[PDB]
Amino acid sequence: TLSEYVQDFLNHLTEQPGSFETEIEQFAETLNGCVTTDDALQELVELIYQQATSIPNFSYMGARLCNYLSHHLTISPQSGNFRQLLLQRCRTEYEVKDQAAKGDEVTRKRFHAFVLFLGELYLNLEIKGTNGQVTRADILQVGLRELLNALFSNPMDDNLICAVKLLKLTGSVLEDAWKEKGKMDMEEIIQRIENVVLDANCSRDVKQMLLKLVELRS
Amino acid sequence: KIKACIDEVTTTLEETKFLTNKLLLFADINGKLYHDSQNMLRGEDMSFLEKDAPYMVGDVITSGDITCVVIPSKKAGGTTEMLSRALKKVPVDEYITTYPGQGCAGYTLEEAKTALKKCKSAFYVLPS
Repeated sequence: TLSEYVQDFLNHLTEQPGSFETEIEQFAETLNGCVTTDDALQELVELIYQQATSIPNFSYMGARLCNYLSHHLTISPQSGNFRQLLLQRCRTEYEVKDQAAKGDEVTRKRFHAFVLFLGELYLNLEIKGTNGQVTRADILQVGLRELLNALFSNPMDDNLICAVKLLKLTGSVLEDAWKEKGKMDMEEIIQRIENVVLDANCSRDVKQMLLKLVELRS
Repeated sequence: KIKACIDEVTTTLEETKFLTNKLLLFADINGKLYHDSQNMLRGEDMSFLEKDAPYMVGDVITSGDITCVVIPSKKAGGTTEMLSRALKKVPVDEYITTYPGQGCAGYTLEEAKTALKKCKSAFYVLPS
């Protein structure tokens, strides 16, 4: 099927990460010729999303691929382009972030991978403006803050470590974007983390890890 | 209980809809939406906006996730103080909006920004 051409390329990227640069152009050209339906584009999105959220170490590769397809796919269906359909799919799991963070261990694990894929998406996803084309996804900048808030609000070890990982990955970029706009989200984050250390019932090692973030971020 | 004006966006309507489904639109006393707010509509039923027209400056009309606030016209004498006061009538929440006083047949971008910043709600501002 057309779906299995995509999964084979995703599997190929997993096995050969270095193949991306030489094989990505051919992938886009083939998709431009065969993806002509709203449902076929929706399927392409779903397959990439599933690989990025269910397969380890595909967070970076998935996000890198999504950015490329967003500005190299020529199809523009009336229900939305690749970018729009992708973002709509993310909105689905994002809507229940508050519930996912307080779910069972497996639900939380799934949420963590979603969070870290969105973190890579924020870093990698480029958006062209009217005057300034060099911009990141602002909605993701906001979304990541809310995802962090959700994680600190359910201060279980795995949630907290997920937040640490996300802040190590995107923290510097978020810190610069917030400082440039005079926002105190970083300070809020630091205080929320401090409150976790003070009050939460999680492990001492996690708390010690959190304290070390206080040394780095401020 | 919600954030004090985070503001801004570059992403399109459907893209920004990832954050919230709540929209804040700007209307005149006749209940007719201003151009920027008219563009923000994607096939929603707007019959409810004429059902209670005409409106006083500061009147707020909500149906579902669509919010509408009656704003003063600068080309008809309206002041920045009047604009800010009308927006203070908006229930505190997270909204996807435009600049109220945009632009020709209204206030300047800086005056519209000031009124949004004076408000207690958190905004995601699309450009026009």
